Amino acid sequence: MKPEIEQELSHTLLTELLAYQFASPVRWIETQDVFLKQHNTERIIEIGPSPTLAGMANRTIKAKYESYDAALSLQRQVLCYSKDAKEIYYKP
Amino acid sequence: LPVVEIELVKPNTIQLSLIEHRTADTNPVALPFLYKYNPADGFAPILEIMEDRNERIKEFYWKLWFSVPYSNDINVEKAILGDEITISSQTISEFTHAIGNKCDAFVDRPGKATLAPMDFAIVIGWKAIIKAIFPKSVDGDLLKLVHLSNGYKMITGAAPLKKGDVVSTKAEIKAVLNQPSGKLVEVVGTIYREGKPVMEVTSQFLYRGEYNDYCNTFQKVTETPVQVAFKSAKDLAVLRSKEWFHLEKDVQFDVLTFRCESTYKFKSANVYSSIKTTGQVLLELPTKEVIQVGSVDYEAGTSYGNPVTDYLSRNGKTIEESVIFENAIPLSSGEELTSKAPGTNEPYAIVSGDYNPIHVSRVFAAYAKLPGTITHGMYSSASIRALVEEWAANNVAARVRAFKCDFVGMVLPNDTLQTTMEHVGMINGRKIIKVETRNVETELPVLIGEAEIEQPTTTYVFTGQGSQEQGMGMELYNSSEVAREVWDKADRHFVNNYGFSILDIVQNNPNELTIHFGGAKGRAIRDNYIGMMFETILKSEKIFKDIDETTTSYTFVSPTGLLSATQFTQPALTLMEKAAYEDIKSKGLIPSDIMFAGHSLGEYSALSSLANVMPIESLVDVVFYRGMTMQVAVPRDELGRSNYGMVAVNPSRVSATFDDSALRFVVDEVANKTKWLLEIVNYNVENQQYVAAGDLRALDTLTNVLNVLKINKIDIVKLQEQMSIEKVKEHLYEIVDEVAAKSLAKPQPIDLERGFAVIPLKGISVPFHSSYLMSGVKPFQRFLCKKIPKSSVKPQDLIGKYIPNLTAKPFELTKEYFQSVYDLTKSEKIKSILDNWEQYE
Amino acid sequence: RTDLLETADIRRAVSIESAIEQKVVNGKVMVEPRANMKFDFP
Repeated sequence: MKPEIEQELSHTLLTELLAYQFASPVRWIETQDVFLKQHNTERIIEIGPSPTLAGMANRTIKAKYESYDAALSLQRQVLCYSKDAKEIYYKP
Repeated sequence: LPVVEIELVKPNTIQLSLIEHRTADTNPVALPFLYKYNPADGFAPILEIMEDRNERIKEFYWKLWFSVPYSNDINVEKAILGDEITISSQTISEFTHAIGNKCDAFVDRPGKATLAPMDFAIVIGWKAIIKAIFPKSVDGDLLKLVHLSNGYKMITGAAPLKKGDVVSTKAEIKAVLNQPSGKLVEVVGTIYREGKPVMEVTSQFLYRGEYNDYCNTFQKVTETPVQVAFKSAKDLAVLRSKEWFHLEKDVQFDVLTFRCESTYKFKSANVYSSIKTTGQVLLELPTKEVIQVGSVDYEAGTSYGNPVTDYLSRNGKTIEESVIFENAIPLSSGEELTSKAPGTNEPYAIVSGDYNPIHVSRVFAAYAKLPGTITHGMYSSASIRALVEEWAANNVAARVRAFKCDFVGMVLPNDTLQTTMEHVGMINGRKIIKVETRNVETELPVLIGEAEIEQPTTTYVFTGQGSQEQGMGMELYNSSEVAREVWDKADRHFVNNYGFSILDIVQNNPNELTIHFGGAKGRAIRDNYIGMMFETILKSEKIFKDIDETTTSYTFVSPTGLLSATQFTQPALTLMEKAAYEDIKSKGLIPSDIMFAGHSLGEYSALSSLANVMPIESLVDVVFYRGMTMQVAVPRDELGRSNYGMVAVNPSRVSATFDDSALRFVVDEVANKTKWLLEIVNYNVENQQYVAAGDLRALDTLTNVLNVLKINKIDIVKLQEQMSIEKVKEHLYEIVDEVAAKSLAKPQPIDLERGFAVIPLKGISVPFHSSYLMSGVKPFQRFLCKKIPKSSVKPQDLIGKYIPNLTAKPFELTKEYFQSVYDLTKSEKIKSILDNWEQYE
Repeated sequence: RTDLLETADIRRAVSIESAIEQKVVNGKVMVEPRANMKFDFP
């Protein structure tokens, strides 16, 4: 793929995504599947004033990926900028 | 077998031939040392023939190492091409057992792609790298050769070496110097796989002695990129005065970055025969990207220094990509980190191909005057990088990256060494770790080095609306300079263009805020407010219908605070997230291959923070614009109250049987039966959280329907099992009709009552992520197209790393992905792109 | 005034940096007066 055509298609797709996402229903289930199972992400970072997404990611991995994490030996570390800033910046 | 053979080859000539049998072909090879015997003077009856001494030692070392015919007629500035070698499990096994690496990634297992250690890079490239010190123009005593430092550097996006890889090596000599201690030689060996670089191996060698051949010395220094900002025309004039500055543009304000490399040539120790400094002059764009706007080109003959580097150091600031955090963290500095040098150096010599006799032969070490058959410095490096790969990583081969190491001391066989490493800093998401090894018996550093290991696979998720709080991000605003920059740029744009301070709103959260339109700046701000339009389907109703040419002010109204307002909440939250992420970037905690996503507004914040698709000013402008657009999207009452809202429900709290499918079915059947908007907007954590939006009548209807299910203990799936789908519809329609007849009584606006499973999301009146806003989405698409510049959209920051809120799959530029987007949007532009895709590619 | 200052200061800065560049590329002592006390007979 040429860089110019790739940039064209990426711009069009990004614009369509941002346009249609605020009216289409948010599919956070597949996003959680992506960043928990497909990518096997041992570290989750959430940035915000409060941990609204960190908590629900925590209970998602608890309800769905507990045995998965056990068997694969995945030590998930869910971190929020509000509370776990020391872990974010590696300042124990 | 014979290791020394002494004879009188001719009268007054004693050959001391040092034999070596640990060779490549197993044939013995001699190192002659001719000695004039002088009967005339008995004080010094032996005179060493220094003649061809170094050439003879080089021939012997060449027979030992190389494979290649003896030919020292190699240009020092040329590139050495190594032999093509295919990686084999047997070779990795031998190498790992030699250096003591027990990592799982390098042991053959079923159903696993056995990998090879990065220390195998020196084995692959030993021929090319060590061929660099042989040429005549780099002359010295190879027996006095000292390996000063060695290091590896993986290329970004390049996977580690693995079994079956057919790999070639290229080697170049970066610098040859004459220092008081001896002659320095710098070699860089690039590892090529399938025609692409896989990594680089840096090596430094010292030829101890005195050398005056300055004509053969050179240096290629990659000068660090220096940042300079122009706050006045004086800087512009000073730079334009420089003959080496090739820019051709106006740079008032602006910030340049000089990615420069300097090539040197020496005539003496302190005077440079020539200097050639050239570089890319990049300019920082509003999107934080750096684009080459010019070049540095400086050439000089006899010179005493580098004026380009001198001026840049004095006037600019070094970027310093490596970032050291507050306090070094011990990283298993202790007894368990002890590494023991091998009893013999034969296995490492055999596997690596480095047959230097000072490691294996006692006679050659004694001649070289070094203390015994010391272990390979490369063995030490690999053995301690095994400790790094074991402890700093988790036997994870993805973490093997740039590993610098310096052989400061010396290690004997059967030597116990107390390695110590601590996480000290960070570089572009990789964890910089000092590695220091000191022998236990004497406690002197023998190895000192740096290691770069990737953080665990990370995704930077970004928060959506509802979490806003007063004074959010302030502590970081006071502490971190980059957070100051983000917040100040945003705030100053806000005051200049809309006439209010987002920092003031966040800090104070004023109940009322009056924007005044006096003076020319007031007229410009009023013009911005007037030009703000809500386009829909094509209607063009204005957001601020009560602002016109004759109005002197406009007042924002909130019940308790304006920070809760959509137009000020969204920029404030986007900005706190952007500032936190930018401070994190300044600290270098962003792995290159991160993932990222975000919840509603968090998506825009994430894209700005990671992909940098927009500048801070444009980001805040668009989020403010769409916040006001969402404010005017819903017809409000006389007191700014609409008939729309959001409620977060829990099927598990309704009952264990009630699932996402049951909640959905109830939602669509309520909407269809009552002819009112009601949909599930957010599909959060399964069976625990689901946000729904619609007409407030329908939201209350859903509340009471789920309450009825909670109390009566009736399961939709059970009904589906025990009667036909039509009868299930009829039952749920009976429930919905009862509740709808009740909802008719509830007058507008309806204050929702917290149910068993449903909780109202207070402070929200827009039903967003619903079919309601599809009318505004298309004009919002046009707005996004104009406000997101095409050149600023970098796919490399998105492909396989961006999980869009719409599709919830890794972002990809493929026909399948575009087809999914059409499946979710019904967009004809996507179909034009899909149909033309074959021509596009 | 600003034209004159923006000329003088840029000339001074260019001179300073040219001097520094020359110093990088290339790597009088006054007499200290002291008292000559005489009596100065006629």
